Amino acid sequence: VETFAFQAEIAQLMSLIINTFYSNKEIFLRELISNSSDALDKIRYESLTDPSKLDSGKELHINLIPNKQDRTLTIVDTGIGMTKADLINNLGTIAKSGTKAFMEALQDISMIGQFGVGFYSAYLVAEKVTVITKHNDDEQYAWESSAGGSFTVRTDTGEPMGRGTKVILHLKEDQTEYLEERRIKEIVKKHSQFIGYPITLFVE
Amino acid sequence: VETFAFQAEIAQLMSLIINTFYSNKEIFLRELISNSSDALDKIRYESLTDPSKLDSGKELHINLIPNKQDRTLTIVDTGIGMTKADLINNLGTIAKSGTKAFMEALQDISMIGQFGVGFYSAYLVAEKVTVITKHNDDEQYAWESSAGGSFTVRTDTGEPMGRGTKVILHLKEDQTEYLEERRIKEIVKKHSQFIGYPITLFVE
Ligand SMILES: Cc1cc(C(=O)NC2C[C@H]3CC[C@@H](C2)N3c2ccc(C(=O)NCc3ccccc3)cn2)c(C)cc1C(N)=O
Ligand SMILES: Cc1cc(C(=O)N[C@H]2C[C@H]3CC[C@@H](C2)N3c2ccc(C(=O)NCc3ccccc3)cn2)c(C)cc1C(N)=O
Repeated sequence: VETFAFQAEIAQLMSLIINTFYSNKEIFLRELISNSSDALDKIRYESLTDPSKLDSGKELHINLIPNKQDRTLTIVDTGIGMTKADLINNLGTIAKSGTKAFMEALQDISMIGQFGVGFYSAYLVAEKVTVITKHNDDEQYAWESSAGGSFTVRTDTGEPMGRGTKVILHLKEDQTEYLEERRIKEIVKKHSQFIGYPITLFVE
Repeated sequence: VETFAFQAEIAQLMSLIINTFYSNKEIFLRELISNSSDALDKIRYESLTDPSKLDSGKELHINLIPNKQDRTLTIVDTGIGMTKADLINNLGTIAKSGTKAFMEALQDISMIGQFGVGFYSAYLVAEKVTVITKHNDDEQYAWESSAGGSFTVRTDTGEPMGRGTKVILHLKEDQTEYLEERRIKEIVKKHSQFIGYPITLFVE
């Protein structure tokens, strides 16, 4: 297990998100879904030129998996995934410029999507986030952070995913509404209704 | 015809775009298409609760119209459109915040879309941009700017368009490749292939 400090601007952003009240928290799910759709576009695109890109799974979809007993909500997709270098250095699209711009605006949280840093909105509702991912060019890895300025990265030895990403939200005790069938369905209807990939809720 | 000053940060960004060399200019079309898709999502959403929103036209689509005689490329959609207030005040999601820090990041251009000011990438290729638009709640208007720090807004008495927006790019003399069928086809393929509305490229 390797532990890393966040980029300064990312540490800054995560604290602002965690330590300030924001009403319109439900947008975290829009952001996670939007990320999944983007990752699905990227693998689909690659597969046009080279169909073997889909040897790791042909299906292109997004699954929402609430678990009341674990108090986790997990957003799963069969997108391009992330390599170890992605998990350590962050994605090219997440520049300190997008971050800095956003924080200044903050001081609606929904504008977070605009700036490439939508993932961090998960920390509106979750005390810990685990990201398990498999990119065609790399091994399966787990990235995890409870915020507080650091994250971890390890090779993942669990269940194989073929290709794609699972984002596991370990929810805060006052944010269990996001585990409810009715609530998840209304959020998807309001913010993610025209996403070009099937979104399936795994009812408990 | 009313003439308005640009927001200082928008005026600065437009100067940067016009007066700086950038290589990967084709991304202007991805940005215009993205905006059209977003405008279409918006009217489609409103129609779900109120079918009469589509009295101004039920078809939800995007047209690309090269004109080699006029040296214009026109991006048309049947999306929600913009009101006169939108044309004067700008859109709520275009704010100095996303603008100011993006310029700093510059000093690839493709990062523009992820700061909510993707429209202005049109000035990479166009010496003037005319925007004709019709929203359910307003009259038809023409917005136009050749940059230099100002824009114009007037009623458009011309061809009644139903609902939606036309973005007319009056291309620079050295940017006429964007009128060629093959070039437009290839740009849509690389960047807008999975947009969830029909994109129709007109033949000349
Ligand atoms: C979704 C969409 C968005 C756009 C877009 O970005 N529209 C804009 C509003 C209009 C038309 C083009 C440009 C940006 N516009 C403006 C309008 C006003 C201003 C402005 O600076 N106004 C003065 C101001 C001063 C001080 C503070 C704020 C504004 C700048 N750009 C466009 C052009 C089309 C679509 C579409 N296909 O539906
Ligand atoms: C498209 C997509 C994007 C994301 C996402 O935004 N991923 C990130 C990469 C990983 C996993 C979560 C978070 C942001 N991550 C990181 C990684 C590194 C860092 C970081 O700060 N690293 C140190 C650093 C120091 C100095 C300069 C640059 C980096 C921050 N966030 C995720 C989690 C999933 C998807 C998806 N469904 O495919």
